[PDB]
Amino acid sequence: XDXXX
Amino acid sequence: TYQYNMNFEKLGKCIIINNKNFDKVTGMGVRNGTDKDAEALFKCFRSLGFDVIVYNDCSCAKMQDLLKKASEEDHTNAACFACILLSHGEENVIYGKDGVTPIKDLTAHFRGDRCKTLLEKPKLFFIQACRGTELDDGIQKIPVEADFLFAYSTVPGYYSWRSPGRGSWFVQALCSILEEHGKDLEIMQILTRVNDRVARHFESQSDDPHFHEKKQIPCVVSMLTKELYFS
Repeated sequence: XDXXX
Repeated sequence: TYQYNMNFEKLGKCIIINNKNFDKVTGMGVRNGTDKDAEALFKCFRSLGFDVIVYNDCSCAKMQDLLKKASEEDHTNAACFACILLSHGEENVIYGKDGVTPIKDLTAHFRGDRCKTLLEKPKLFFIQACRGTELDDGIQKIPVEADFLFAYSTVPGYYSWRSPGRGSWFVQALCSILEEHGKDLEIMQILTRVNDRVARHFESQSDDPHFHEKKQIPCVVSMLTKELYFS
């Protein structure tokens, strides 16, 4: 959730 | 004399590829926050004077076909061209919803020998995607490849951070700087200020110490031969 690509 | 000619009917076309949802076979989660990014981008680039079209959840074949057709259009009355890629990524490669495709294969369609109507005109590519798996811990006749510019969200090998609630760092910084100075600054000044903003204003927060207090620095690759203003 709360993270990158 | 040292600037790109902006004396055309239209500024140009801006293609925004917003990949949020991905096939299960790719094993990648939903890119929450990318819609905020895409909308902000659409407004900023519309404000600059672009004719912006947003495509969502595209496949590799779809992205290739898109940029192909765009390369085959008539940009005679266009000052420039712009493409934005919002997706998952690895080094030299970007994700469609089906899988992966090489970025160079996306941008090659607009090469001088392939897109004659954009000859001597700037081709801009903004890529919000990861370029590897490494982390920043921080500390306290004319060439066919000419007139290209790539604005990557991060340096090769490193991650590109994205806040599900606020959007990705690079895109939101870029959008702010474009809101304020998009028309009175040269493109490299803008992207430099974007570098500064992303570098300083951001520090990741996570319960996993592996992703706690981490940093990011964007990357600009310029093959431009003139200065670029959007006015």
